[PDB]
Amino acid sequence: MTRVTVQTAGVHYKWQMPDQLTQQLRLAHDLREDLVTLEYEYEDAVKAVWSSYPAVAALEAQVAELDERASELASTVKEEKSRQRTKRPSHPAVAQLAETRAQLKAAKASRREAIASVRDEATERLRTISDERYAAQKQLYRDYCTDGLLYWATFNAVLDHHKTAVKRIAAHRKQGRAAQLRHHRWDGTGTISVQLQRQATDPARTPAIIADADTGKWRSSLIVPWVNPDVWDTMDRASRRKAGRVVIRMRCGSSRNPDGTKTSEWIDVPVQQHRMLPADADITAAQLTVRREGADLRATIGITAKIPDQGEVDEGPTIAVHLGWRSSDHGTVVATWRSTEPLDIPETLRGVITTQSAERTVGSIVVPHRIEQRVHHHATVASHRDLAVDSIRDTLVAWLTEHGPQPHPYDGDPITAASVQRWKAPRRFAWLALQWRDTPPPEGADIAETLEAWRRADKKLWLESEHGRGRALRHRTDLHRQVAAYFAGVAGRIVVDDSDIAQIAGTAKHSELLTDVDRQIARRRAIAAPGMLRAAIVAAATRDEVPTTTVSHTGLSRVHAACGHENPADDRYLMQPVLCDGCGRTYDTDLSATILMLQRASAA
RNA sequence: CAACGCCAGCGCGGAGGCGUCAAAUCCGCGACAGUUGACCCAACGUCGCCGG
DNA sequence: CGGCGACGTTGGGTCAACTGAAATGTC
DNA sequence: GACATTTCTCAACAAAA
Repeated sequence: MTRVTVQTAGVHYKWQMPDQLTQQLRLAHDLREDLVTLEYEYEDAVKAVWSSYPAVAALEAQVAELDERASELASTVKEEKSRQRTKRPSHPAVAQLAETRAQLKAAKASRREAIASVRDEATERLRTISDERYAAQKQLYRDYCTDGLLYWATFNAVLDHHKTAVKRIAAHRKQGRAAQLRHHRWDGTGTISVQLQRQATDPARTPAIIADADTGKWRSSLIVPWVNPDVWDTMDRASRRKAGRVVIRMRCGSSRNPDGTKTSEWIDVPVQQHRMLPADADITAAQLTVRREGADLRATIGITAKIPDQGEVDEGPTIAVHLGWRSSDHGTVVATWRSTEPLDIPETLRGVITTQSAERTVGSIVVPHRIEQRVHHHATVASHRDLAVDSIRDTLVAWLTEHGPQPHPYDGDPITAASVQRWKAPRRFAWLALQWRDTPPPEGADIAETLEAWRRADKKLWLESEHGRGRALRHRTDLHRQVAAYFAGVAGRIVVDDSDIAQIAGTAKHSELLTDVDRQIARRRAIAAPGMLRAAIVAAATRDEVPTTTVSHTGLSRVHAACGHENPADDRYLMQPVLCDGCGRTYDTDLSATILMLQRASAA
């Protein structure tokens, strides 16, 4: 009942998404954008109420002056970086910018302290602004739900997700980091929701109750076919394939009657099921998420449920997994592991999980070299796509300047040689090619033929690139989850450090390395995705109730476990092995990190 | 011709098809907790500065 | 040609909050 | 009255540009 899971079923690809589903997705999108605009108009009001007090106004003026000076100096140092191919300008502007940034930071802290001091005096005004936002959200509910064909479950899902997002943005900006809500362009993707409410004195929302299409207490919302997993797992793969092809009925939301009223509307999505929830689970909700890859729009419906815990374990080795992104002969070495007891690696994972020695107590995890090649092919083909888009932009501009401006078929802004010359995305060229293939403009036959030829070629290349790279990335994640499943299956405890890979990626610009080498390293880290491997290991260990421990990452790479000495940062950590200063031994950083990891785990 | 992508969730492997205004599904194995937003990075195209 | 940077578009990698039900007003 | 929908809200403090 603590442990939440999500059972995902994959909607049939031949399913033509009904107009109701797309209208609901668009309503959810528009609602999110309206909430974003409400947040912008709330931040403006709160900034104004802060600026009302004169002390904060003076501090903000000082901050603005320092901002202007710092912007000038930063432009200067960027110019110097361009002039001196060094990434470290060596100009007086560098020290000037450092001092100006420190003074600006102190000014911002002074303003923040003044705000904190004056907060209690402005408590009523802040409360009123918050009340205005909340009442605007209630009116948004009435606009979209009471009168607006958006199912209240989708509205509540979007509003709860947005409120969580604004809470996390406020928390991020409490720590002093850039964080602000952004808009997104409608893409045909999104999610709709159904909340199954269980009041007091109601039966548990078990899969058998939900599957009961005739008398189930939640027929009006959701109907998910269900086989008992005891029966389900026994049968063949083909039998499960055929028996999982079932329709799920969701409550999509209202539709507008010609008389001006609403009529409830359900969708019957034909989904392929592969796995069933436990008969003890409480089905909390359901979501139909529409995602896009290439030109293709796919859909998956996930039934969220709460499962009881099956009891912790205490029989197995302790395993320490230390993350990395070192290139190697066989592939990126994502992580190195070491165990207190020897491990028998399954033959299917022989390449992926490698052991250094016959003791088999220490080894590494290797992303295959083929995944890297299959991801690099995407860049190879995006080169062709963008060259082709540039060529068709040239042709369109040439034809337009020969034959003058052409009226838009139905677009508000007429297409002209200038606007086409300023078009960037291939979306616009595809849209024009579609609009013109049917109804070419005056003397537009040749240009429409070329436009459609380009759009055919580009769509083919787009599908191939996006699908190839997506399949390669999901193969990588499949390998990550195979490794995580193995470890959570054998391990009695799993040791992971709390090393924020997000910070590692962000601060890589200060690497004192050539930016090309920084970009090679960051591309490798992205392709191997160590943070995904660690998250998978932690998740698999949590599901199987295998205990996990987190050790501080401070000193893991520098400190030599045998030496006990923290080597300096310029000890050639990029290459291996690294020479310890304390004893002059060429120790390996990965093995030492794992050893200190196990030590710090046991000490805790 | 191949390669690449698609063909009842996802990945790997095999058979048979389709070439995007398309098609067609079938079989074995493994894993599977997902939605959101924020941030960062990368790729690609065009360009600028400096240097060989 | 390579080092440094701008612009724009497109998409992925990391980290984390969350996964509810009482009250109310209909048919 | 059994069922579907409305409702509830705790809060500031962001960076390069």
